[PDB]
Amino acid sequence: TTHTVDAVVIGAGFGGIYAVHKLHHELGLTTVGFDKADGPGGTWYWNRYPGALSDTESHLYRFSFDRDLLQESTWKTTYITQPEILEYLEDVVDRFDLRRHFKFGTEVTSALYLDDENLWEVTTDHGEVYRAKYVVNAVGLNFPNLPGLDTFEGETIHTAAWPEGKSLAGRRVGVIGTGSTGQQVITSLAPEVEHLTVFVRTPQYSVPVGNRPVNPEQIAEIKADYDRIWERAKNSAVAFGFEESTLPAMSVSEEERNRIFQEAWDHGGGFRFMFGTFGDIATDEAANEAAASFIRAKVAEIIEDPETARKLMPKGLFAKRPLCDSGYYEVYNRPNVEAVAIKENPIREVTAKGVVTEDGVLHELDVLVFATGFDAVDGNYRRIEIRGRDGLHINDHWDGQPTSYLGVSTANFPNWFMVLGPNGPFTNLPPSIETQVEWISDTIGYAERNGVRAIEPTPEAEAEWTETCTEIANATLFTKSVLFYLGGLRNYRAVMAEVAADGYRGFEVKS
Ligand SMILES: Cc1cc2nc3c(=O)[nH]c(=O)nc-3n(C[C@H](O)[C@H](O)[C@H](O)COP(=O)(O)OP(=O)(O)OC[C@H]3O[C@@H](n4cnc5c(N)ncnc54)[C@H](O)[C@@H]3O)c2cc1C
Ligand SMILES: NC(=O)c1ccc[n+]([C@@H]2O[C@H](COP(=O)([O-])OP(=O)(O)OC[C@H]3O[C@@H](n4cnc5c(N)ncnc54)[C@H](OP(=O)(O)O)[C@@H]3O)[C@@H](O)[C@H]2O)c1
Repeated sequence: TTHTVDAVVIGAGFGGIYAVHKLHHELGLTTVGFDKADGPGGTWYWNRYPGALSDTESHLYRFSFDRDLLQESTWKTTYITQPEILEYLEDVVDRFDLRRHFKFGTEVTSALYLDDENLWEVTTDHGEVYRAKYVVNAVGLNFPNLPGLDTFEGETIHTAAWPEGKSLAGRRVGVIGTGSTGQQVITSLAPEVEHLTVFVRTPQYSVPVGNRPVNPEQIAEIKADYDRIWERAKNSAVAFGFEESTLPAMSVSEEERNRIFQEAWDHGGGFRFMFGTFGDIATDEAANEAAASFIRAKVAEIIEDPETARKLMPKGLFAKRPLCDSGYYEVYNRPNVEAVAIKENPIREVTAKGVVTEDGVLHELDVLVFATGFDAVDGNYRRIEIRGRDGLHINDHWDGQPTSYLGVSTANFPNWFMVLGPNGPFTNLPPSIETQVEWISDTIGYAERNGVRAIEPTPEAEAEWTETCTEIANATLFTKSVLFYLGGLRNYRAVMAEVAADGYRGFEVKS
């Protein structure tokens, strides 16, 4: 059974929800949405592990496009939890009636271009087939081979498939992984579990998030100033709601530096620490080191036991998405929390009763939690039968690193777009999702008005875009993995407006 539509939107997180709203309400296109999830919410649908929390502040982790909605939504704390965000995204879907454009619990399994007809032939896992003029892919994004893993008699849980309402209260838990998800899950588990063992491979740099109850209504004061808030964020590099400093770290005294660091520490927020204090933490070695040493002193001060402190001490460049936490380091002071540094004491095997390390101790567990991420990020592209012009498979097109033109498109796949594809901005992401979806929507409307049959980037333009992302990246310390565009949102937005205004420079446009 075969349906013919104007647009397919794959995914129902922030990106897919807005794409469907744009393509249907603005453009008047027959548009169908899909998601494996049973509901909208995307990453916030799947991720229900304890202590799930935004690193963007509450008032800015949301859409900006609707003024009334912005005046309507509420929240409890300065930062927003998974249940609050998910119910927000459910409210967005209800607000604009997008529910009836979505097929939930429905996986897209093939998207094939039809060269002679100029259409995409897209099929689900219930064998329905959609013939579409445009595809918008807002698809978003790992089990450590551990010997004897399935010998384990307790529960094994990955962070990304946390069984609904499962509590670990009163259990013996092991946590493997100390990324953003690891730290949250660890801070949240420490108070409730009978015992907790963390297996840390790379300890990370992390600052206080400063997640505070919000004042009766000084939600009101932000709501009264929302147009300015969003205009500023749109006109900044990372759109996290503070002035991004230009002040070189090493051009003030030791005591001013410490003072400025301390005030960011106490206010909290990860990007604020990296980009709100000074302007060169990411591009100058001594500045980076200075921010690095500050955090390490914090760690040395907070963790009382010298040996525990040592295992948790972050080292090297403070040059990965700045982490922020709700008392992560302090957790290691509790008598039922234990850290194992697996670089120096590797995991030997898992057995019925728990994890055995190379020192030959059995860490008896009831539950093993993997906060170990997913294998790949481009996997929602690589796992689908996606074929563009001349039957060229996406995996063969991206025979190396995945590429894009402008973060939203790629050679050989006409009328096929990406929300947060490779080589795109690195930012508080909803305002970048909006930028991309707005532009993709503008583009699709343009094609409709102008009897365009196919639009796709040139290999030159795409390759020039990669060179552009690689130049900007090489100026930063984040080099020394995937290539973001690191010019910031303002720059990115100008790049996008310019391309559209200059009549889609870099794109081949068949009519
Ligand atoms: C715990 C956590 C906290 C985060 N907090 C922040 C934050 O504070 N600030 C920030 O800027 N970013 C944050 N992020 C990143 C987050 O990914 C983005 O902010 C944004 O929510 C992603 O939206 P999305 O629409 O691009 O992708 P997603 O939300 O991942 O949605 C993609 C959808 O694609 C679906 N899908 C994939 N393939 C198929 C297919 N073949 N068929 C059907 N459906 C498919 C998936 O099921 C998923 O529902 C966080 C991420 C995590 C994991
Ligand atoms: N969308 C994008 O463009 C983009 C770009 C970059 C990153 N991301 C990531 O998406 C992630 C969400 O997932 P997450 O935080 O749960 O995972 P994560 O950031 O990949 O971190 C996984 C943690 O588990 C550890 N780990 C991984 N494999 C291990 C193993 N085999 N044995 C022991 N430890 C292991 C890692 O340690 P090590 O540090 O030693 O490996 C790390 O501490 C974000 O954290 C974000 O960084 C997205």
